[PDB]
Amino acid sequence: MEPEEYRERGREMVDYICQYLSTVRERRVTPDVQPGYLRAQLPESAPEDPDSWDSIFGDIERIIMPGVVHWQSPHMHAYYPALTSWPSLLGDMLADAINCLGFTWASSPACTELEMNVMDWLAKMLGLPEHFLHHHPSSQGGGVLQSTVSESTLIALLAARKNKILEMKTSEPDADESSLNARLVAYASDQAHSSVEKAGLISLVKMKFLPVDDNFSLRGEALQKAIEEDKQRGLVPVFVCATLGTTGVCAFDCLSELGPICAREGLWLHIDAAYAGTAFLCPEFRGFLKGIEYADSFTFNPSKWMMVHFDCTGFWVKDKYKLQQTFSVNPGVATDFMHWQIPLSRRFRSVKLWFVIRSFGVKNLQAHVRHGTEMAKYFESLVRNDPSFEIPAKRHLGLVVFRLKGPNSLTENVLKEIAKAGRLFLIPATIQDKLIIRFTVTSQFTTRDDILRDWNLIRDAATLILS
Amino acid sequence: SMEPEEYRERGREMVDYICQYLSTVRERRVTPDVQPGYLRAQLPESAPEDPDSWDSIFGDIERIIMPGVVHWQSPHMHAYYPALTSWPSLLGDMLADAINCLGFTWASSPACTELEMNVMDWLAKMLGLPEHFLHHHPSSQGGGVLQSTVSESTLIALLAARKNKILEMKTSEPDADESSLNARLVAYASDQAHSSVEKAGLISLVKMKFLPVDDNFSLRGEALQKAIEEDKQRGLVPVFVCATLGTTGVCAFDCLSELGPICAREGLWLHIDAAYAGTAFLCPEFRGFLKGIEYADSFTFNPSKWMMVHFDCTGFWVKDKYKLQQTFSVNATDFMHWQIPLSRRFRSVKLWFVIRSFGVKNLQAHVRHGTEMAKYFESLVRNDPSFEIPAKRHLGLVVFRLKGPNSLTENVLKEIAKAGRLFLIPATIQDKLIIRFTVTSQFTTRDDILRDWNLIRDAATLILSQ
Ligand SMILES: Cc1ncc(COP(=O)(O)O)c(CN[C@@H](Cc2c[nH]c[nH+]2)C(=O)O)c1O
Ligand SMILES: Cc1ncc(COP(=O)(O)O)c(CN[C@@H](Cc2c[nH]c[nH+]2)C(=O)O)c1O
Repeated sequence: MEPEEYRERGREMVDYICQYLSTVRERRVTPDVQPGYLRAQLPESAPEDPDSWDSIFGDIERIIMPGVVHWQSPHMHAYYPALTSWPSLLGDMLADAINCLGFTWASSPACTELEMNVMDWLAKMLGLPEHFLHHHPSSQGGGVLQSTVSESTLIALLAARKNKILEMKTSEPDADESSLNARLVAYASDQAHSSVEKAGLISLVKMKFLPVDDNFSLRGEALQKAIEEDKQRGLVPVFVCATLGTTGVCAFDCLSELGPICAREGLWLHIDAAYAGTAFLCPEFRGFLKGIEYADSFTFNPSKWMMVHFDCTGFWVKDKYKLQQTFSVNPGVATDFMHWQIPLSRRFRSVKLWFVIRSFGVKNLQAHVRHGTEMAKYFESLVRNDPSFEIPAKRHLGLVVFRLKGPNSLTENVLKEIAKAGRLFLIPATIQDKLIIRFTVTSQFTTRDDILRDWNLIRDAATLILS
Repeated sequence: SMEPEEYRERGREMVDYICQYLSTVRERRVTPDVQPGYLRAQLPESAPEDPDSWDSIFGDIERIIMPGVVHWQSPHMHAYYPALTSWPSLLGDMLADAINCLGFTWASSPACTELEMNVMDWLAKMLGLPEHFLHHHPSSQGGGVLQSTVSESTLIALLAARKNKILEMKTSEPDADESSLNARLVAYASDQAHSSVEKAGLISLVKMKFLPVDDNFSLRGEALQKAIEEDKQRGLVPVFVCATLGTTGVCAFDCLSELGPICAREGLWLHIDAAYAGTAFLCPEFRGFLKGIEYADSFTFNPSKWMMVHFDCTGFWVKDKYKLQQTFSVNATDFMHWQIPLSRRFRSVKLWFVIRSFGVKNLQAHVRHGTEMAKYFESLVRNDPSFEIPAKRHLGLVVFRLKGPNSLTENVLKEIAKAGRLFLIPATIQDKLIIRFTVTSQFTTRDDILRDWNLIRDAATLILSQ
């Protein structure tokens, strides 16, 4: 296409997008498709000659959207949110067009510099300690963008195990890094995200999930008791992943207790705040951040609740030297971010993050978190009022968990009945013996009418199953 | 604050600004004149409480962003390998970003998984890869997944090799620890291989040994056979070879037809890093370097280099998806088990838009033109007797230097860097300091090549009289 044609088709894609996002409630949230559905819809080989633009654009409705799960639907209530927004779209449009890479400062200074300043903005917005800021005069730390929390949590564990292997290597400089790795043990709550076990599997570091209390929170006592048992077995505690906003029921590990134990015992403390981190924009949700000063690293996803489209992960370290010795065989104004991550190439993700922060400003991002939380509090009060249902865990943010009283099958059957029309998207989880519906408030545009309408579909399905 | 009608106006503004930026990119200084830390004093120290205006945000792009940008889309960018955007790539990702679905499982958004499965089959065929790399071929146990980098794909290939080999070592030592067993393992690559190969060694705690190469910087079967015998003799267990098609430094090619049979005989995982040259395999005439590909356990290359898909977009194919998934599962296609992270985005839309918008024949004509512009550059260096060309140009990379010591070449670069009208990075084969000249932009012309050669000539004319 000529530049003149791109200006038309760009306008055409903007108008399509504005309509799509504005009218998304009218879509079936989950597609009715079977695995393998799309192959008979596409040619077996790429086209030799150009397909016309009208044909490609036509295929968006004709063959992409019928298989999409509309994550931007207010009726999406599975997993955790992943929100886009207008500013976010416009930010990536520029980055995609410059298409620079920032493996080093030199390879595109703006890509590193904007990211450094904005991660400092964001650490401040969250109430993170000063020792995570690139520009605090005493800091050894800073923030870098990653693609996922999964990888951020893997990088934290690779930094923890390399650091502690290098310490142990000075008493045993004949011992193999990999042989010393065999003694290490890492811990997390038994509520931790699968990415914590996946980091263990990738790194061949032994990973132990610890029991939790009545609020599904990991406590000081359980970490301390595990550390004592494993040390007396000759294992070397190296790492804890403390989760602020667990996937299942959005519980919070007890940082004021886990922090001191990790510092005393020499364990790298890594905070998975994937979802809940966005809440820390608001002062009144910072209670769960108590003990943050003991963390060696912290990660959360703006790409969940903060209205930046995926990919966008915040990761902070207290000690960037420990991070870089993980990733470079030889171990605060500017840096080469290739030494803070797994790959070489990295793109200009800071543009969309910057635009979102600037376009909303901090107050409206706070208002968004408070609104989302009130919509979940509203949803909760509708469940709580209906004596067929029960709430087996506390709602702290935008996630309500509930179930029909009696056997699991009643809850299974309400889920199946709702899956027939797919007017909302729900996914079952389990907490102990209990099957539960997770209800995640998602879209920044969710209203109390959306909430009531989804509650009434759930109630109509419960009425069906109970009669 | 921003409303739907504001989005529609500012989306136009951004479409117009992108079009003007890419059409006029030759007029900018490819390399910015800034020092580390320049941006901090130009930005508030804190995020704004109230919304900044769209005039201020947009204003800031030329005012404080562009002065710190390396213009990777300039025909005058000649460092690294290319990383090319294209109109159709832009339009595809606009869609993906608005839908903003995640594809960790089939179920989390079917279209994210299926369009990727089908498009990776297209791409495998366009590259002339074996049918054992296709999702939908009857005798295939393998397939293609998109990744973010060659770096991560190479790491995944090493993680799957070492996991496979450790599960096998545990048949005979069922008490030994997975990590203890990993201590015995050894992995190979060219001494020309990319830093991501050593970096995968660092991350996995797997011993890496870099082998010597021939006159043409090519890793030969004889080197690999030697290392293997010496290492087993040491009680080490060979496990992985990464062969490079298109080395970073001089765009050399490892000898696949010798390396393959050895990995197949010795049970070593053979991973192909064709990050840059992979694109040239769209053209049947460049596939001589591919010969021996039937032996590979995996292959990666970057459409995000030369094929006009904006970054990120890496193709990764495995012969054996079960080996790949055992790496990442504690035990419908769920791509979460083919990758490190959980979440993944709908990158297949931009890839499909590019392949459909250009068609194979125009992608093919882009690779040929790019190669013809490097040929033209090579013929300008070749007629000037102050310069030597110490490796063969196979594709869009030409390496050269001033004849005489390294001080001469180094000073020519230091001179060219003063105006930044083209971007060059020093590299080195052996002791010999060279200039890398990469053809980048798909809009590159004979005029652009001559203009760039003339500025390298002027800097050489100057350095040589001093
Ligand atoms: C607590 C927590 N930790 C990590 C992750 C994984 O995040 P990445 O995909 O690695 O960035 C999660 C993920 N939560 C959902 C999936 C999802 C992703 N975006 C919204 N929701 C899940 O069901 O696992 C969580 O919760
Ligand atoms: C041969 C080779 N293999 C891997 C990589 C790294 O690519 P990823 O960033 O991991 O996808 C490269 C990179 N080449 C250039 C940098 C670059 C990236 N895109 C264009 N150029 C380099 O100088 O290393 C190579 O070449």
